[PDB]
Amino acid sequence: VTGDTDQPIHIESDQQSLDMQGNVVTFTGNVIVTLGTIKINADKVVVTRPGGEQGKEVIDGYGKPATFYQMQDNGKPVEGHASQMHYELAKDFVVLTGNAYLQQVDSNIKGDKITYLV
Amino acid sequence: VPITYVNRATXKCARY
Repeated sequence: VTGDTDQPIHIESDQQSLDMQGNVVTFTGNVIVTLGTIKINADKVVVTRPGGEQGKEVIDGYGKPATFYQMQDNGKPVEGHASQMHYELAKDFVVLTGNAYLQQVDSNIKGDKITYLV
Repeated sequence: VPITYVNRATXKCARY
């Protein structure tokens, strides 16, 4: 028998454009990120790796504009918007930039640049 | 393993 081997994160694209002069990939369409009890969506995603030894993946995405969505067991889902949104995988963390809105279960926040949790 | 993804064009999926 043969088939799949591993799916640690699920990812889909409508249109990919690969850099045949170098290495970078442009993503376009409705790119999804699945990670635990959060998701992200964009048109634009870019993939970069600024350090080989420590396997240092990083991505970002925007234009949709990029949003968070979270589904919560206690019946309190949460979301937010930004002009820019980055996922520094090699730093365990996420940042919003430009007109960053987040709603928490308690209140909302709206500003320049806002930190987010996994 | 490398990055892998499905496509709304190809239907079949691929590695990067």
